[PDB]
Amino acid sequence: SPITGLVYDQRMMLHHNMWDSHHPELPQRISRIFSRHEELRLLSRCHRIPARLATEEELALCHSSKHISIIKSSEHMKPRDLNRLGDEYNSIFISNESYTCALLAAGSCFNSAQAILTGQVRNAVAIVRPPGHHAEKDTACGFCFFNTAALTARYAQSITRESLRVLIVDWDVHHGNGTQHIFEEDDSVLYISLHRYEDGAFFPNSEDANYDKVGLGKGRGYNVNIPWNGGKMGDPEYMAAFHHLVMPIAREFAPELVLVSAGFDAARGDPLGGFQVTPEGYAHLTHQLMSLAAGRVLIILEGGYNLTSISESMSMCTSMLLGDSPPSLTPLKTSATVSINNVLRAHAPFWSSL
Ligand SMILES: O=C(CCCCCONC(=O)c1nc(-c2ccc(N3CCCC3)cc2)cs1)NO
Ligand SMILES: [Zn+2]
Ligand SMILES: [Zn+2]
Ligand SMILES: [Zn+2]
Ligand SMILES: [Zn+2]
Ligand SMILES: [Zn+2]
Repeated sequence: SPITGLVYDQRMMLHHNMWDSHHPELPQRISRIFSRHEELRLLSRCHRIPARLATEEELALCHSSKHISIIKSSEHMKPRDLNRLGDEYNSIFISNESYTCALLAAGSCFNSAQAILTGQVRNAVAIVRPPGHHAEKDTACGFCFFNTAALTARYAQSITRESLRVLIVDWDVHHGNGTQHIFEEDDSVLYISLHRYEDGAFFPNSEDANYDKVGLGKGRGYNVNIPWNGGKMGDPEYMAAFHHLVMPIAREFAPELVLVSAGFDAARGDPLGGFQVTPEGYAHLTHQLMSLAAGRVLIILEGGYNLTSISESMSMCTSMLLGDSPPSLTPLKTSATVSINNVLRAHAPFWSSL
């Protein structure tokens, strides 16, 4: 009867860094977001979707059995061994609760996707950790263990039809390399990422994130990278990318389900991103995406490390999902226009609306 679903479970707080309790991927990222939804009176307006563990068979939709095996083995490791295993990846910490939390993150999003696709709710928001989009088929990376968003997209296909057109918009400030690679040869899933690039000087520090990686084989044109260079990007920049690139392509793709890899580390005040997108900015992005897929949008928390900025930003997205009017509203930075024009040029061969 509520149109918007919401999934949050404090067990996902159990994932922690044993050797640095102040690591930015904090447990209270999700609880602060949830707590803010309560303050802004959005929680009463949402249907509460239960969290569940993703099954191993569901993980296998995207991830190798080897990968699965290793992350599962972490459950019964001593601190010394957690430390060792952790340091085999780029930017990873592990606790005994990490695996459960990563399962909970994915399963929550599966339930949310199922609630949308069965008409229980129109749209949903997933306040989950740890994040997902850096997770490859074979490896963890960048605080991510499994690719929640990628898995949810496959889950959706498997409970509907395999050709179900799924759009993934990734506005985390980092490139979702794992998501890109998983669907790199897929024309049924459209990946669109905006991220700080700085010619590969920004994590995850690869040319994979550049505008010229457009997908492979059948997937040619179904991977859209929008890299930012030499600019403190904000609302004008993201609004322009949406108007010129994201929304035109998305409309032409005509998805049946929209998944947002919603990192809020492009927000003003975020220590890792150093960009200045506002909560109102994020609202207007959500609002625009809701014109797709009859409003069937699933917002999935990725990055974002300023507790105030992420709590405010994500609550605003939920407000849009609930059907509220956007809050109101600077000329575009040059380098942003350079970036946009490079992407227009690279994707003109695929999308006629460009
Ligand atoms: O978001 C993600 C995943 C993030 C993975 C990024 C790379 O791996 N790790 C990092 O960069 C880290 N950097 C910090 C850090 C940097 C700057 C500051 N500060 C600058 C000013 C003062 C405070 C504080 C903390 C902690 S770890 N995916 O979407
Ligand atoms: Zn309200
Ligand atoms: Zn991104
Ligand atoms: Zn693709
Ligand atoms: Zn591209
Ligand atoms: Zn990020």
